[PDB]
Amino acid sequence: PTYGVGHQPYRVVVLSFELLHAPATVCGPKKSTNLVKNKCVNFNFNGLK
Amino acid sequence: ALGKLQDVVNHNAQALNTLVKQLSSKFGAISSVLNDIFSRLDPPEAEVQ
Amino acid sequence: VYAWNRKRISNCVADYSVLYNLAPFFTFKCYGVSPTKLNDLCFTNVYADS
Repeated sequence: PTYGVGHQPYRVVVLSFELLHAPATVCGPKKSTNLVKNKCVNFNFNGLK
Repeated sequence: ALGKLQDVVNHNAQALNTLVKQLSSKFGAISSVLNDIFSRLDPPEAEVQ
Repeated sequence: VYAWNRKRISNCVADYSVLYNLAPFFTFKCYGVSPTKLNDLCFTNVYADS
């Protein structure tokens, strides 16, 4: 503890993710709405928008 | 000798196909999809890609 | 340092806004940026090391 600035312990957590190569096992917080057919609409399918 | 006429058709078809294939090129960017870059990269640095 | 304790996280909803407010973290970096909008993007094969 004396060596304050120099060698005080830092904890580092690193997370890695792969981008939309397949169905996403993990997802962020976002709501889902009913789909519409035969309509010119914006779509955001599992991150593919 | 109709290949002379055919070659005119094929060259235009080939050139158009080459143009279409060029879209998949990343050109040194993260990905070749315009939408995916914007959701993946914030506006302050997305314009670079 | 030797262990590189790693976790294979899958099949859950991940919210990172918890991390930002947590334990007044004094440094972070993404190398893929968009820290605010990581929450919108779904992910495949999330693998975190500590």
